[PDB]
Amino acid sequence: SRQAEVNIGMVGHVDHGKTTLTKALTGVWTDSEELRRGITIKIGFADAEIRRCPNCGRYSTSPVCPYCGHETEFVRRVSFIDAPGHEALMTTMLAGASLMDGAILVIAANEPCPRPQTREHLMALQIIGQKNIIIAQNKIELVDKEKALENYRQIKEFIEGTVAENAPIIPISALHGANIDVLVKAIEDFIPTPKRDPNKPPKMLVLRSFDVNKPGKLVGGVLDGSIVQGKLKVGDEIEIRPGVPYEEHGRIKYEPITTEIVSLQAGGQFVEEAYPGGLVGVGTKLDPYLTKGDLMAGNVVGKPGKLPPVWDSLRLEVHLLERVVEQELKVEPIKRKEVLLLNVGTARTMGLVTGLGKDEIEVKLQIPVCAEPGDRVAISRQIGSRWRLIGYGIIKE
Ligand SMILES: Nc1nc2c(ncn2[C@@H]2O[C@H](COP(=O)(O)OP(=O)(O)NP(=O)(O)O)[C@@H](O)[C@H]2O)c(=O)[nH]1
Ligand SMILES: [Mg+2]
Ligand SMILES: [Zn+2]
Repeated sequence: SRQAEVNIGMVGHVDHGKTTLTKALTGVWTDSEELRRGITIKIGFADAEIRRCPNCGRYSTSPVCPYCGHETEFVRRVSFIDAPGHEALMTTMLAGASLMDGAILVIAANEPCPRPQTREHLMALQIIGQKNIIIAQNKIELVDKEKALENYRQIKEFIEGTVAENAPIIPISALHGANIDVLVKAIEDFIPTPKRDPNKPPKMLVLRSFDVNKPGKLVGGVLDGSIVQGKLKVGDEIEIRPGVPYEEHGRIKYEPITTEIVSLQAGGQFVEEAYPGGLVGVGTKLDPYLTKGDLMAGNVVGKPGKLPPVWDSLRLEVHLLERVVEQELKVEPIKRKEVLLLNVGTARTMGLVTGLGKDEIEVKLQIPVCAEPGDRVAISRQIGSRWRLIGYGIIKE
């Protein structure tokens, strides 16, 4: 029960310090681990153990207090989430809000607030309703007291009326590890572990799938992912949707598959039960041939008879983005016949617009997806030679 309890998204404009701050909190100064990153949504996890020193009472993420040297006491393990680049981060938030429990918005003190990407990240948090926010006013050592206060006022102006209006603004130097203890304390006070109902039907979004048996006992396929509801236990019988692809009359169909959990890895150790928070590795009895090479990435795991429906096509209530991040801002209306890229949970599929409606579109999916009515779907359009997020859609019945 010491695995990560909450996922904290790291957001903020490019180079404002997200990665440096993550490293300051996790204690990583070497190293790669990029091999476990998602491939649909490029999400990565970095765990840290929050501890409190009995002597000076200050918080840190190390077994030994950085301030007095005394041994600290375990408080809680958390996981910090990231994605490579602005677009990947925006897509992650819009498609996988269920994967975040809070966020640290990193704002550089030596640049006017808010920068373009800073505005869009807050916009995404606003859209998904994520209010457990902490603001890290980074690179504070690079500015004088006057400019630091001015930057502070700009941040206050910026967050007023938003989901971050009640967020603490913590001046720090992620690079030099200055005032980090105050930030760690803020994580405890502003991003508390939610009161989750461990008895709701389990649901895990698969991020990756492998065959962990050496090149060449032969162990079953492994599924790595995020539990977003309920819990998983060794011995549990589980169903995976959409499932295994097969051909019928020259077309591709998917068959949900059932298996059993043999092992569970979470927080760097094998456990008998896993929960929301951090990455969870699920050992199954599945033939490794079915999980090898991420064949099940994007699938959903649950208990038999308690999984969301599978869709071959989606009816979406569409909400186009009011973006500010090279011209090409004005988002052109979605047209019938257009092929868009959709991200829902950890699933990714191209979609053909087959019909238009009032603030709604009908899309035929290249690959079926497992999702619930009401779930949010990130919508991207290929502009030139790359995919750009243009909005999001809500699955309708
Ligand atoms: N002087 C100073 N430089 C800092 C501080 N924090 C980060 N930097 C520097 O700012 C640069 C970018 O930091 P980085 O953590 O990579 O930023 P990021 O937000 O993760 N970048 P990206 O959005 O591209 O992933 C690096 O050169 C880093 O060392 C700080 O407190 N002081
Ligand atoms: Mg970074
Ligand atoms: Zn101490």
